[PDB]
Amino acid sequence: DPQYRALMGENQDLRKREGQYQDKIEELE
Amino acid sequence: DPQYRALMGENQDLRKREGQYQDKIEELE
Amino acid sequence: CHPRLSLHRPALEDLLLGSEANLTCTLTGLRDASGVTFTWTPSSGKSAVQGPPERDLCGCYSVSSVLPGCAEPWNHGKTFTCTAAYPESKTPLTATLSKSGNTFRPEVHLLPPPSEELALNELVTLTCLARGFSPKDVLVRWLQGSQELPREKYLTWASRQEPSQGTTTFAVTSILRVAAEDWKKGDTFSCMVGHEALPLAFTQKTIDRLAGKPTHVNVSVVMA
Amino acid sequence: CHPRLSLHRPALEDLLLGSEANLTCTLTGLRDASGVTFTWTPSSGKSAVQGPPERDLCGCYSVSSVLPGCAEPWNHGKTFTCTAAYPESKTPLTATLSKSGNTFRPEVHLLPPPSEELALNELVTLTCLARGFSPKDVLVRWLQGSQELPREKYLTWASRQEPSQGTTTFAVTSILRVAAEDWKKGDTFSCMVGHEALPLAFTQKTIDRLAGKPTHVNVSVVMAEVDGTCY
Amino acid sequence: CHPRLSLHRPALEDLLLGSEANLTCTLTGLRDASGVTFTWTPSSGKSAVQGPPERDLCGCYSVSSVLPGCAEPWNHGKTFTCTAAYPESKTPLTATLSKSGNTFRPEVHLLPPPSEELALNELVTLTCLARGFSPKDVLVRWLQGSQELPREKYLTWASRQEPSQGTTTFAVTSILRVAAEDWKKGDTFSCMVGHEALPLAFTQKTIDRLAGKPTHVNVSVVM
Amino acid sequence: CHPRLSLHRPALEDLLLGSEANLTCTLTGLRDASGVTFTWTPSSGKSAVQGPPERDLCGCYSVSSVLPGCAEPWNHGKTFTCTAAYPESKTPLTATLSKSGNTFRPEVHLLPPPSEELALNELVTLTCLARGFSPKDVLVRWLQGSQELPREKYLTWASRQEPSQGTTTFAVTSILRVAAEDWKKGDTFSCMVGHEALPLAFTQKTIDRLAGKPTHVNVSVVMAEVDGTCY
Amino acid sequence: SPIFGPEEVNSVEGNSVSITCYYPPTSVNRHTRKYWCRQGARGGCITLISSEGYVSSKYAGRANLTNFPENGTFVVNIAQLSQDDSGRYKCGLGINSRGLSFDVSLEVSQGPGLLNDTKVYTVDLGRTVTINCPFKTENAQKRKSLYKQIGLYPVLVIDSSGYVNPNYTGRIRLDIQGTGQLLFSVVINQLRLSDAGQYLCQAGDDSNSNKKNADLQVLKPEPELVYEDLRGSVTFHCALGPEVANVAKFLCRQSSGENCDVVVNTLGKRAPAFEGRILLNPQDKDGSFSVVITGLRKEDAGRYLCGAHSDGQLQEGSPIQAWQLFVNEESTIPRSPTVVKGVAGGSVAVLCPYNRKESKSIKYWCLWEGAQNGRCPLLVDSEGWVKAQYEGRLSLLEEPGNGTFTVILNQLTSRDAGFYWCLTNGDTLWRTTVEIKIIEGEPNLKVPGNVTAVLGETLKVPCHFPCKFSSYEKYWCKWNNTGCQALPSCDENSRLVSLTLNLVTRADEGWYWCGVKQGHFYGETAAVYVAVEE
Amino acid sequence: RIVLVDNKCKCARITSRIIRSSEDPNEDIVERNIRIIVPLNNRENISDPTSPLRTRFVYHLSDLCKKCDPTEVELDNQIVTATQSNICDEATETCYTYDRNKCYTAVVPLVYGGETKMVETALTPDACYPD
Ligand SMILES: *[C@@H]1O[C@H](CO)[C@@H](O[C@@H]2O[C@H](CO)[C@@H](O)[C@H](O)[C@H]2NC(C)=O)[C@H](O)[C@H]1NC(C)=O
Ligand SMILES: *[C@@H]1O[C@H](CO)[C@@H](O[C@@H]2O[C@H](CO)[C@@H](O)[C@H](O)[C@H]2NC(C)=O)[C@H](O)[C@H]1NC(C)=O
Ligand SMILES: *[C@@H]1O[C@H](CO)[C@@H](O[C@@H]2O[C@H](CO)[C@@H](O)[C@H](O)[C@H]2NC(C)=O)[C@H](O)[C@H]1NC(C)=O
Ligand SMILES: *[C@@H]1O[C@H](CO)[C@@H](O[C@@H]2O[C@H](CO)[C@@H](O)[C@H](O)[C@H]2NC(C)=O)[C@H](O)[C@H]1NC(C)=O
Ligand SMILES: *[C@@H]1O[C@H](CO)[C@@H](O)[C@H](O)[C@H]1NC(C)=O
Ligand SMILES: *[C@@H]1O[C@H](CO)[C@@H](O)[C@H](O)[C@H]1NC(C)=O
Ligand SMILES: *[C@@H]1O[C@H](CO)[C@@H](O)[C@H](O)[C@H]1NC(C)=O
Ligand SMILES: *[C@@H]1O[C@H](CO)[C@@H](O)[C@H](O)[C@H]1NC(C)=O
Ligand SMILES: *[C@@H]1O[C@H](CO)[C@@H](O)[C@H](O)[C@H]1NC(C)=O
Ligand SMILES: *[C@@H]1O[C@H](CO)[C@@H](O)[C@H](O)[C@H]1NC(C)=O
Ligand SMILES: *[C@@H]1O[C@H](CO)[C@@H](O)[C@H](O)[C@H]1NC(C)=O
Repeated sequence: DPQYRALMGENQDLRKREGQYQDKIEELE
Repeated sequence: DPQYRALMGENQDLRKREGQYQDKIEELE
Repeated sequence: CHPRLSLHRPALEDLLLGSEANLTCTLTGLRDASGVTFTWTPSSGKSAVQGPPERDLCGCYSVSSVLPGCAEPWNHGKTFTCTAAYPESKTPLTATLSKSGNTFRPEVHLLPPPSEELALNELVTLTCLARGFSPKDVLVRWLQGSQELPREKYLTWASRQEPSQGTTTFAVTSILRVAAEDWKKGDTFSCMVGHEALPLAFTQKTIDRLAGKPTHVNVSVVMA
Repeated sequence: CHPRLSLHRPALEDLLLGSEANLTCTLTGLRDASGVTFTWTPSSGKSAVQGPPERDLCGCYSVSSVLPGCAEPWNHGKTFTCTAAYPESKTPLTATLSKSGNTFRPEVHLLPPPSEELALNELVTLTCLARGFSPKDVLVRWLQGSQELPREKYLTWASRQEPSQGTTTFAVTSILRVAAEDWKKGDTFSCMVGHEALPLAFTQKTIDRLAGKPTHVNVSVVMAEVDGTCY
Repeated sequence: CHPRLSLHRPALEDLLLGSEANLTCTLTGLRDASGVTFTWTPSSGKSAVQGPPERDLCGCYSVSSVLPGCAEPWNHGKTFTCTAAYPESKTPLTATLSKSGNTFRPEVHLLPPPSEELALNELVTLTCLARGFSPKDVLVRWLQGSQELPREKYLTWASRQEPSQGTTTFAVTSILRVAAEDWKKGDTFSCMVGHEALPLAFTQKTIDRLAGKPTHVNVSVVM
Repeated sequence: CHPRLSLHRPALEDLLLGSEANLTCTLTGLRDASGVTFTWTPSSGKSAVQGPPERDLCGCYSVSSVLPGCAEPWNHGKTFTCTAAYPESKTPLTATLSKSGNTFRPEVHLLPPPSEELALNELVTLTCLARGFSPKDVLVRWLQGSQELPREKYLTWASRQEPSQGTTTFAVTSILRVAAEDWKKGDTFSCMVGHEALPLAFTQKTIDRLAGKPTHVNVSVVMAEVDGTCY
Repeated sequence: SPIFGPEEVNSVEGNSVSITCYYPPTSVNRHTRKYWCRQGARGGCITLISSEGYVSSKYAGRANLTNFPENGTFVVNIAQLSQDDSGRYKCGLGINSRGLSFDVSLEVSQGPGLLNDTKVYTVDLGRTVTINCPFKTENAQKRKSLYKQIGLYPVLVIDSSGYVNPNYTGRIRLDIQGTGQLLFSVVINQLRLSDAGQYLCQAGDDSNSNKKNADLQVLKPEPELVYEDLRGSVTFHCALGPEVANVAKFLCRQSSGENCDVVVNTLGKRAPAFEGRILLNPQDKDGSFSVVITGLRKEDAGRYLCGAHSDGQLQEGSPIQAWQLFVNEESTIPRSPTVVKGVAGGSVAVLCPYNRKESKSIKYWCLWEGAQNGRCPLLVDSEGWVKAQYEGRLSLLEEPGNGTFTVILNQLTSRDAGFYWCLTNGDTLWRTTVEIKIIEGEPNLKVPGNVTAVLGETLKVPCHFPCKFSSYEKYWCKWNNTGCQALPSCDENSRLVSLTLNLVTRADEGWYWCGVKQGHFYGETAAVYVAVEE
Repeated sequence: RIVLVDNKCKCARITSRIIRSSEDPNEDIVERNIRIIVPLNNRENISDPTSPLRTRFVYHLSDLCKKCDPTEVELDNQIVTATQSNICDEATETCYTYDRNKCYTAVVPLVYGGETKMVETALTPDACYPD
């Protein structure tokens, strides 16, 4: 229920998505 | 609490970063 | 020694995580005439408070005046002018201070530990770099997971000026050393930067193990 | 004001990349004039030079002296003392110094650019972090390929003391910003750290696009013959 | 020169590969006229005409006799003694001819190239060793697959007497250098030894790459 | 029969395993008697002994003479010019011998016993092959453990020049027979080859059952991503 | 693998511990990183302290690490131990993941306290102990008994009437001294490992029962660590007390069978493996002797025990002292010929190495003599003394001079075969042993027999050499106690390097040497005695 | 186990063992063990800018086992010095790993004021100090 846990979860999801996009950009080159 | 605001700012920055990643993948094709 | 009046802007730490704001106008190089009248043209809100002279330059009695409560006018864009007089001459001294524009946000990078550090089973180093911010004031702090850390655990350098050609910008760095067991377990770490130009005045970056590109090898043994 | 005497160690750059080991004795708190006399414990080729006075803070004079040609004793472990006597004095001032002990060799780490900087493809930052050495003095330089870049190209910070997990130590960081095309073409950049504790007074760490992480390497091992009368 | 008489034996190559194997009974050194009379005990009915009578090295004359009409069919062990007469004093001279037994079969070993030669990919040496035969008369030939190799493509040493405990035995060696690419390809190389004591008169040995199967190399990687 | 003169270089056994570089000069074709004379140009060891006039095949005469000397001048590259004065003619004929040039070093190989000879458990054959040397002189010796076997225990052939692969080269072989219970035990056998063209004049190769063909090999590959230093 | 240390460490709570670990003194080893870490079930050693300035949180204030590059050692000091400090630790160098380390085991046991009802007695193995058990004055003439609490039920070991348990017969006594003494004592000699345990005294079977429980523990000797190099030497100092100053001493090596294989005794014994490379010195007044072993091999590593017993072997009831030995095998000692063969009548030159850092020492040559406990008398020294029976055929030269000196011995005979030792005065003392043999043959250099001289007449002496001594330097020298020196006397082709004496006086008489040398290195020599008559 | 060879130029260790049986030849076995350590962070030539990574490791058993040093042999009555290999080309081998006991240095040009100097850098700092 606390805000900080939900914010941490959203941050982790965005970090994983950023890593996936990072992989995808490099694989194109 | 400054820490919560900092976490929100980091979330916004990561969202912008992944948006720019999407824009970068679009042009390369 | 030699008369001189200087104005100091409010400190960033109080402006960001504090409530009260200091506004300092100081005179140095008198060694006498303690009855110096520090008069501020924007005499609004609170009242000016004087302070006892202090030994400065080993030959002067530096006297400073503070105008607290001016955080809101300072942020709004009100220019502060400090006026004082000395008995040496009949010409009063006036100084001005105001906020500057063209503010750029910083770019923060958190770097994982070098691969040659994990082989010693000792602490590991994490570096946080803030770069490119125009105003020369910034504050950097750290978190392990959710619990903050005391200031006696990490080192930070002063915000120097970087060698560019386009515009003037500054950089700062800090390092935090953490237990190898904490790093390998899966605990995350973060570095937070606070600066004027940010809309929320606070951002941070987070690092944890097994994050990023995969690093597995593919070996082919032929044996002829 | 209050007279004082001090000694300034030779600059690190001069010692490492020079031949004049000048040690300077500085005197402050001059009253009205400069009729001081300086001397040192050794005198074999001690071409002491005083020079003209200067201007001090708040208004004051301060005349210092220098002593060159002392590199050999400095490295061998000698101790240098400068004693001065000014006319308005009753007891000469003294100062002493010697090479620092308990020195720790620095640990140098060259961190590849952050992964987010290599996608905007404008400029990339290489970070050189030297960590864990006892004396404060240190130097940082850079090389692209084999030719050093001009010192007006990067930003180096002052040496500072870090938190204690044992004995006392220091740290320094430097950064270089380089074109992304150069990085992605296959150029190699080296960071050179110069410190008295290191064996040959200098060390270097190199990095390129592939070093620092496997990230899907392809390794081939042949092992041609394995039953072949190994003698 | 000093007059003398000698008796030879058919060439091993002629014996095992030729149908014109003819013995020889020669008179080395002649200082008289055509007073040569040679007789051979066998009377099968062939021709025993005299060979080419000519001179020899350093002012010597010699007359030779052969049996061109016979292919030397003396497997049963005909003594084939030679009797010669000359116009000299009344002391006719003969020759010692017999078929000595004690026939031991050769043992042939074909050895692969040293591994050092295989690490440079230039040329590889194959060695043939024939050992343990009493009749010191053997011939070595080389084959690549089925095609034979000319005698100018390999080296062969003379047949020597190897040390032994009581029984006498002879040994001989040979080597052949072949292109490393062909050896790695997998072409088979054979050494053939021809000798009298053999039943078929020829023993063949073969070698090629991957001749050693039972080797059990094992591979495993860590981290 | 006919006059002829020849100079023979010293044997390799005396030259290498020693320093006696005796020289021999021989003439064939003596007419009626031994009224002949010899002359070398380095007349240092004037005591050149002349042997009896040995006969030849079926009425021929030959005369050989010996000039002693150490191997130092010969290795230095001197020249010798034996000349005969047989009475059958009034014109002497000369012969010249000097150290051979354009040399090469042998490539020694020591081969393990063949498989078919090991199942019978009677005796094993070790083969030594020296190859690719231009001069025709070479020495082959065998050793068991660290002791030299007597010369009557192994068989050595002679040097036959091999088919022309461009230039002129030679080859030699030898074999040794060893008790099978000794090879299986784990003793070591060495073949030593001596040539004039080798840097140290000798080269040995040692083999035993451990340095032979193994019946099982384990290969383990370790990947060290931290650093390469081979502790 | 080259690292060493104490295999097991024992301590109780509250005390400090010190652990010394050894490495080869190579410069990389001196200047690299030394660490002390603790392993676990995860397989990774977690560094607890290092030499570069790191001190773990758990070890802050207590532990510290000191490196002694000259020694080749580094010491870890720990303080305020506890039951949690028990486990498996490692020394090491460089990186943790590599194998350059050594395993140690630490065990911490609970300390005593509040147990005043029971006493404690600690004695060394095979040493006498005494136990005083008071009895109440109410019991004047009552049986005094000692009971050993063994197994479920206690038994009797000694009474006051002369009944002694078989396990204690012949070495346990009971005393009740006079002079109005109302306390009795029990004295046990030649303590054994099984004699330790819980004892209880009793004064009669009356209701008084003035008992007093006591505890006894016999201590084992902690091994002393020794770290030596290959083909070097080791010295054992056996320093047992004067109480056994007149008993046969022995040195043995414990093996897998829990049974000493005697290495040396004092009754005239010796193993066949240590022929020519072992020495047992006489003992001093205190009762200590030394044992020297040279030419250390790969198999000289293990536990050694020196003791004093009547039969000269390891039996219970004899005090013992323990050493542990490590042979480095990463040695910097130069390799030299262990076997040197000379031909009867020829000569021999021996190169003896020493430490380059002690070039101003004194050098000695000795001949090992068996047929005793072991000995090594002197033959020649580097100062001008030579034996009376070796005059004219032995010399020492410091000619190479880069950590090596030559010894020349000619006129060989079949009696000269044996073992010879090279010694020096330095602190780092390698002892090098060379075995000289004799075979049949002829000398290379040829000189005439004994030469006579007529007073006031010129004399000439030849010295023929073979064809292989033409690229050398030929010399004639005059032998003297301080060494011979080349003369300015001639040469020729491969023969006849000659000595000339214009005028002969009585001083010219003596021994001369004709020899060859390659500038710095010496070779064969031949000795001729030049006399003078009238 | 008898260590046939150890090699720091390429970090390869080869050992051999023999395990016989009471009965028959076939039961007897000879085993050879090969241990290879493959670095992944040093260059083709050991100098700073070279071939961003080395990814081709080639091991020849004949090259690993070579012994390029002389020896003393007593043949009949004298001692002779003999070589021990045919592959002893005369220091150019392409080593794959740094020897722990040897130190490797580079030379770099640095500008000091209005001049230029050639400074010496230590790639392996522990391997050799000025002693
Ligand atoms: C080389 O020639 C010399 C000269 O004749 C030989 O030396 C002679 O050897 C014989 C046999 O050993 C001795 O009886 C003579 O006394 C020697 N004479 C001299 C002057 O030394 C020598 O043996 C020959 N070398 C070889 C290898 O045959
Ligand atoms: C080698 O280690 C020994 C043992 O620690 C050192 O000898 C002791 O050193 C301490 C401190 O220097 C002294 O207090 C002791 O008196 C020394 N002797 C003993 C018996 O402990 C020795 O100094 C070390 N090597 C060197 C070169 O210092
Ligand atoms: C040559 O004369 C010397 C001088 O007497 C002899 O050397 C001594 O011989 C005696 C008899 O054995 C020994 O007791 C002495 O120790 C020897 N040395 C000295 C200095 O007297 C020598 O034996 C004689 N013969 C030879 C071949 O040298
Ligand atoms: C590996 O790199 C080193 C770098 O020093 C090369 O050695 C230098 O090569 C240059 C170019 O010929 C010479 O000018 C230097 O004098 C050499 N330095 C030294 C210390 O010898 C080395 O040749 C390279 N190796 C290979 C196989 O390319
Ligand atoms: C100003 O600074 C002082 C200390 O420097 C601090 O105590 C005070 O809270 C600050 N603010 C005001 C309004 O004085
Ligand atoms: C040291 O002093 C000498 C003497 O004036 C001067 O020439 C030299 O430049 C000085 N070097 C320094 C300050 O590094
Ligand atoms: C490289 O490694 C991959 C394994 O992921 C393999 O499929 C490929 O064949 C290898 N070679 C090349 C040229 O990619
Ligand atoms: C290390 O600790 C021991 C005791 O713990 C102390 O005696 C010694 O002086 C200490 N050494 C250093 C260098 O701190
Ligand atoms: C005596 O020693 C033997 C040795 O095995 C043991 O079994 C027995 O229990 C001992 N008895 C006593 C009374 O100690
Ligand atoms: C040999 O001696 C010379 C001179 O005494 C010296 O320069 C050299 O370093 C020495 N060699 C060795 C290996 O110590
Ligand atoms: C030679 O020896 C004699 C005594 O034998 C001695 O008096 C003399 O000093 C010595 N001289 C030398 C140079 O050794």
